[PDB]
Amino acid sequence: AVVENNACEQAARMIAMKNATDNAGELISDLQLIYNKARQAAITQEISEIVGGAAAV
Amino acid sequence: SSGRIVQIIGAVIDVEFPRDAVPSIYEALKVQGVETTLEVQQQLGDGVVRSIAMGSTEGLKRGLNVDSTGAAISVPVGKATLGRIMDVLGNPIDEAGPIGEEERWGIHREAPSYADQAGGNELLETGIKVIDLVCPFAKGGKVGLFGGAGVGKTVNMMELIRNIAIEHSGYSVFAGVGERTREGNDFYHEMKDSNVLDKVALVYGQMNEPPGNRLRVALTGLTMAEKFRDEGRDVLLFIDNIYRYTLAGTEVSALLGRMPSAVGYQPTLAEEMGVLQERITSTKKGSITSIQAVYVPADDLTDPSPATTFAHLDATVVLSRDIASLGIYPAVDPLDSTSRQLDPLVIGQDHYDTARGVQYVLQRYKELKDIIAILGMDELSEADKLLVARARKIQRFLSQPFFVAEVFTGSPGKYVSLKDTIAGFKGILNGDYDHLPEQAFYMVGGIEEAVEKAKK
Amino acid sequence: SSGRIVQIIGAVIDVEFPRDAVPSIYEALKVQGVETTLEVQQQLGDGVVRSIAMGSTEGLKRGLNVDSTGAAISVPVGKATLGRIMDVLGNPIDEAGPIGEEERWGIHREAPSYADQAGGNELLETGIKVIDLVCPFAKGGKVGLFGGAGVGKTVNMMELIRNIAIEHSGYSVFAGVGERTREGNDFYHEMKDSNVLDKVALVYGQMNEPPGNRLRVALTGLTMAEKFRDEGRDVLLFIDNIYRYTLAGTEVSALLGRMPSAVGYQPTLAEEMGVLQERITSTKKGSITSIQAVYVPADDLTDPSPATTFAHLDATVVLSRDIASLGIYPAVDPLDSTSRQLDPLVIGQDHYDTARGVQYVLQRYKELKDIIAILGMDELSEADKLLVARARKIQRFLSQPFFVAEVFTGSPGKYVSLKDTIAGFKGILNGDYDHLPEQAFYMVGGIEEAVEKAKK
Amino acid sequence: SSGRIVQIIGAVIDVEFPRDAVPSIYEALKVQGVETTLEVQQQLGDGVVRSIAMGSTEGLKRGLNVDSTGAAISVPVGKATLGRIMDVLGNPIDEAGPIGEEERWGIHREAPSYADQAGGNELLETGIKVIDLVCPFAKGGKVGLFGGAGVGKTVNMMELIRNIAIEHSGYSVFAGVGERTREGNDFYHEMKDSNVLDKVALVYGQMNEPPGNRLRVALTGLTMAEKFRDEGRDVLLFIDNIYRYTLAGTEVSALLGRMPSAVGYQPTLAEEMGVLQERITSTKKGSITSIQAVYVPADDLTDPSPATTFAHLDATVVLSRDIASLGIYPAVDPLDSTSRQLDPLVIGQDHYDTARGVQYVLQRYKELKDIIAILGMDELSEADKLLVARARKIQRFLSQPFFVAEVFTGSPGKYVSLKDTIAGFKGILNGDYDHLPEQAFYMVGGIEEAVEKAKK
Amino acid sequence: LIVYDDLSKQAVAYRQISLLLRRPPGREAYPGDVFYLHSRLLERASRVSEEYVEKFTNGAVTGKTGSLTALPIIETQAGDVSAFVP
Ligand SMILES: Nc1ncnc2c1ncn2[C@@H]1O[C@H](COP(=O)(O)OP(=O)(O)O)[C@@H](O)[C@H]1O
Ligand SMILES: Nc1ncnc2c1ncn2[C@@H]1O[C@H](COP(=O)(O)OP(=O)(O)O)[C@@H](O)[C@H]1O
Ligand SMILES: Nc1ncnc2c1ncn2[C@@H]1O[C@H](COP(=O)(O)OP(=O)(O)O)[C@@H](O)[C@H]1O
Ligand SMILES: [Mg+2]
Ligand SMILES: [Mg+2]
Repeated sequence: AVVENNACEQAARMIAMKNATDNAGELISDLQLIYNKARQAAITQEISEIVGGAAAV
Repeated sequence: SSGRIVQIIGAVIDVEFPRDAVPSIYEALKVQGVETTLEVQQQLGDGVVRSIAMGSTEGLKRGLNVDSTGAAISVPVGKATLGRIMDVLGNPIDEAGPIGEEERWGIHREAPSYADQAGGNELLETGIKVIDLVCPFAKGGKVGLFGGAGVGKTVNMMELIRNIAIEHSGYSVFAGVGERTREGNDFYHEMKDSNVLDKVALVYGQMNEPPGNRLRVALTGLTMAEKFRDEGRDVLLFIDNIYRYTLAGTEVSALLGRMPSAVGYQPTLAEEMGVLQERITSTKKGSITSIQAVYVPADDLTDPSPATTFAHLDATVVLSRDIASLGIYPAVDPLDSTSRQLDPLVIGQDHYDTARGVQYVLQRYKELKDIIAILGMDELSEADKLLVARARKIQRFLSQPFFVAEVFTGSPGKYVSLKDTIAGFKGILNGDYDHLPEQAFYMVGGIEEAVEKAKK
Repeated sequence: SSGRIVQIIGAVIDVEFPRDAVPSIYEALKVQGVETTLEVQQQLGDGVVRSIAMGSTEGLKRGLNVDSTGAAISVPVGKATLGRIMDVLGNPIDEAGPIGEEERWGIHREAPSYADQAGGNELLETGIKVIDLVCPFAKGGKVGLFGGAGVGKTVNMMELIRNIAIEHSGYSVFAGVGERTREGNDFYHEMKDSNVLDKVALVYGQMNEPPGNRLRVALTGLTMAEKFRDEGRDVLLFIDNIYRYTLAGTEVSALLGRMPSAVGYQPTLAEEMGVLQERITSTKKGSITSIQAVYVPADDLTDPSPATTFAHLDATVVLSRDIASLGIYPAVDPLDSTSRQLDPLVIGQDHYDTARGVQYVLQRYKELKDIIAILGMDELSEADKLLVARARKIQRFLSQPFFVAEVFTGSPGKYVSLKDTIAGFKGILNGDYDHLPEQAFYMVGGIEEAVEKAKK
Repeated sequence: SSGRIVQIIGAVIDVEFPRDAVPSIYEALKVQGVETTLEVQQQLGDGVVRSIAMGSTEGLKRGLNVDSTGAAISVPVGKATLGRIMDVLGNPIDEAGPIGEEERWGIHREAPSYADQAGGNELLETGIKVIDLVCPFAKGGKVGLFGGAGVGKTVNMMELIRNIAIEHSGYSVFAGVGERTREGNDFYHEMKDSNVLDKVALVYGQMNEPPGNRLRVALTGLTMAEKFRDEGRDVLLFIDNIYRYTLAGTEVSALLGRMPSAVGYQPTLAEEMGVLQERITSTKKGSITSIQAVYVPADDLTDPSPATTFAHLDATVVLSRDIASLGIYPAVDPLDSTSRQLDPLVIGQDHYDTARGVQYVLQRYKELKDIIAILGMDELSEADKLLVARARKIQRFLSQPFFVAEVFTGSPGKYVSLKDTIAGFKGILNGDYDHLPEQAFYMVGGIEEAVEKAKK
Repeated sequence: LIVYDDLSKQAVAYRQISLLLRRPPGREAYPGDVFYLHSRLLERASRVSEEYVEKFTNGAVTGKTGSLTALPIIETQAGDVSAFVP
């Protein structure tokens, strides 16, 4: 009973680490979309400050 | 004397006058062939003044004659404004005839002095659990409802207009600044059918309007509230959206020749906000309790307009889209929302400790979100598991069906007293309800109804 | 008349003309005594025009005479352009003498009108199994090509160039927008060796040319394709990279001093893309179908360049390094590649069900392969083991020997009709060929050739 | 001859002179009556020069007469400058009377030629464990202490001055550029009380001074060091913040009529830095050993100013806010820090292997830190668990209490030698101290004291 | 009933004209009056009263309400509803 429970434990651990690997992939995908938004906004803001400063000089 | 239009660019118009007859800043002018009103913003030199049109500029041309009126935009004030609808210039827009005004006041004024300020701390019960717990309001104070598009601001305000009018016996002033024309029609007929209209003054300058109207409507409504405060009364001032006053200023700023500041805003952003916000205050003569909705552009609370508004308010209610997505209404965020009245010397130790206890549990639950998302709840300690279970119940008990939200779902509205609010959250924190299911707390008003809902 | 150079600042040149002789926008000007062409961009007033040089400005000086040509940049068109390499101005960059032109057309024109559109969504039969099954191309459509280097991009372009000319009596045009001089020489020899050079016109704008050349090369190649379309033909327009067309527009917009837009792109981004893409359509006379290689900046599909381009594309062909490693060619990914034509209202229920059936088997097989790589082949059910066998046959049947690839495959090339393609995959999905080995479907063409290969 | 002030805007002043008498670029001008000096930055044409004031502009008026001096700002040089405190214009800012000057040099000069460059590699011991291990310095070389706000730049410079300047038998120059006036007072009393002042020339330009002063104080201190170098002497040059020279150029750049570059810096960022940094060098005549503190805006090493500075230095020491936030001092990062002298052919294989060994262990630990925080320590391998323990011990053995930091630490200061440093780190890498607790290596000079701290 | 096929393409067209007229940009480079571009258009879709129709037609149409219903369309990137124009 103890040895068969240990076989069941390794099988349960396989599923848990497979789920953890898949759950981390969804978090990475959402953060990448948020990162691309911040990347585009930083370029737009820098260009707005350079055009604004050169209109004054 | 009179001047001549020399330049027209959108809502902004330049007019030239004789050197001995140049009009003053904020003075009202009228175009001779169309009767369109203009407000002077600045004097450019050589007898030329720059102004903003209080109406449409389509059909205007260079060389038209302009008359100076010798004074600023003046609107009717006093008892004659109650139960009537007016525009930015004080004209009636309800088809009920002329206003029986006794006097008119100019819309531009200085704020009451430092020696005229009032030190009021009297608690105002709203009947809404989350607000009465973590955001207690006070009579004669200022409240701001912060939120992005479609999060609950107009619904959560109309529920406050309905609940505050139960104990208040004085007058109210409503200023519609740059919002939906349909909602102004719905609110007018609702009060007319309910016989509440004879104690409310209504002013409108909605989204359909040109920039000059949206920029000055806030001042027109506040001028009527200041008349009632200065008469020694206790009045309510409601502003449909204070952000639109600032935005109307952004549309016109580049046309006024000003260099832009961060993210395209006018350089005068904080001064334009302070000049209006400081007039909305209670004094030694009378009191103004004010509720203002504050729009949050693209859900960004760090944006210059929302960021500059927080310092002008006594109570800050922050609505969230993440909370509204779970089904919880009102969608208030307990950890971001706060009030000056949340003090042991103002509300007593029992309320203060209950509110602090709720915030501690919700803060600790927010720290575990990433661990719970990857590994699930089963890996947490026996202490964290119990806290997460109570956090989920507290988060659901903060929800409440409103009497203005009945049309959306069908459920009847609930009014919860401060006593019932404190008792429910104190019991959940103590563990008196650890056995009831998590869904029993969702949309139930008082704590006893959660016990009856669990029987199903 | 003639004008004088008044100012030179890099590639931007200002020229002054007599008030009755000012050249039109987009007009081509010639500098006297020097082989330099200027395209007019703007009329500044005072008889002065702002222009961009179509070559190096080194050695030019103020006061040089300039001559108006009366029209936009005009290029040779027709049969004489086949098997030749030309620059943006239509000059023969190959050392093969003058082009035997009979007519010249200006590079700027309006897209075909609302009344000139052809009719129903007719397909273009490429003769390639994977493309005609999973990535159906419409006549007059735009196809985006995605993938890295060394995955068969050039071979796929040469196969399409051969099939449109021999099986449909059409022609091809290749626009090298920002072409690398080394790769431009290699592609010219590969097409000569593959015997496809006499079926295509080559227009190159090399990376070392000024921004104005790289921006106009796409219009020069498109003008040659429009002449072939007007002869009553179906034409293929290949664009080496549509991202470089967008960047050349950003560079020119910055040189002209225009105010930049979001993420630093030109304010005219959507209009510049629309002016090019709206000429590529199916008309009452003939059609132009385009295959465009697409580069995605920072791997961000939401960036303004990819986002503006995806609004015009009708199909997406994705090339996979993994599929090329298995020996399958062409390396199209049947799961990532897509088409707007893959709809039962467009291609009919039989073709749609067959293509969706193939994608369902390949998608489920990708999931089963991960189970085999972790738990082992013995954990799968008997039905899954049968699905793996059908998926391997479908996967190999997507392979095909190309007439331009006989040097690599050592096998004669094949053209497969849409009818033969649907019938072959429908049979493998239904199980009519379950008794054949997986090697019988690899590199055979139609389904009858697999049946004969299995007997050898 | 003389000119007249025509315009004043902040720190920038325009002066008009006769066209036959325009002063040269970088020429010094003096205002009549008022005690202020101007430096010509540009010749604007029509007899007008643009200048930066070397004092406050509050008293200045238009129309004040200004005298051309015929030369650039000239400061006293040689033996008379030792043991004295001076401003940007070379005036004494101590109560010790006039300087005993015999010669004056202009602050603007050409850098030494390519043929004049030195080639020495003589190792310099600092007595600091981390620096002597991964960042070995050399006599006549350039050192940069990179770091944000509050991480130890001044403290590490004070420990380096104590361990090098005092023991040295040549002359020193200390330049306080944009420094706190309190640090300058503490250092002056420290050099005076230590009897070291007779060997040092002190030049101070603190944060309370105008932009023209902070833009030129670095050139004044360097002009004094160049006089000593050109006499054949070995000299020490200390600069508390070279970032403040760049910032003074950013503050004035827009008022000088220059368009801004990336991150709002002056377009001349790389040339203004190169013109200064190329003069700070050792030549065939004599040597300059220099230590500069480099501020990193918002802790971002990719900011244009810090990023342009790395290429000018031989030894780059990087201070980390994440290490300082853990109570570890000196807060130096062994992975980001580096030196041109860390070569087996310059030092030896034993030193190099120890340094690379420490770096290897800390680099591997950086990926495991994030693993342990989500899945726990028990899931790592037997080799990983042991390595993590050594990495945490190495991370603590990098710490050392300095004599100049006793006021912050409470414990006494420790000087450690090169051989002692090498032996201690080899012992932890080989496993000779695996039995000692992690807290025993925190703040303990050499390896012996760690064995003793474990017993307390 | 009125359908606007891409109100997000109208905002891109108005941004181009505003940048070519050198009006200072705001969030995502859109003009300061981009809200008013859409708000002044969509406020026209509405239901009017019998008194409005009777007044507009000078008495010709008596006893009827009039209406304009609108179905504007907005394209989003990667399903992000929190962007400025949406
Ligand atoms: N229970 C609810 N269910 C659905 N929507 C709700 C609910 N409660 C409040 N709302 C939302 O409240 C919003 C009120 O105005 P809001 O959009 O937040 O402010 P604003 O229009 O002024 O920017 C409505 O648009 C409505 O969609
Ligand atoms: N259809 C094919 N059949 C056999 N080999 C192919 C085929 N397509 C590509 N290859 C192989 O891949 C190589 C690179 O393909 P190519 O079209 O030149 O890609 P790219 O242009 O990006 O370099 C070819 O030289 C050939 O060896
Ligand atoms: N080695 C150190 N030991 C103890 N405290 C230190 C050390 N280095 C810096 N500090 C702390 O930081 C401050 C002094 O560091 P300082 O040299 O001024 O930093 P920075 O020059 O980077 O602004 C003091 O508050 C001191 O306690
Ligand atoms: Mg609302
Ligand atoms: Mg410091």
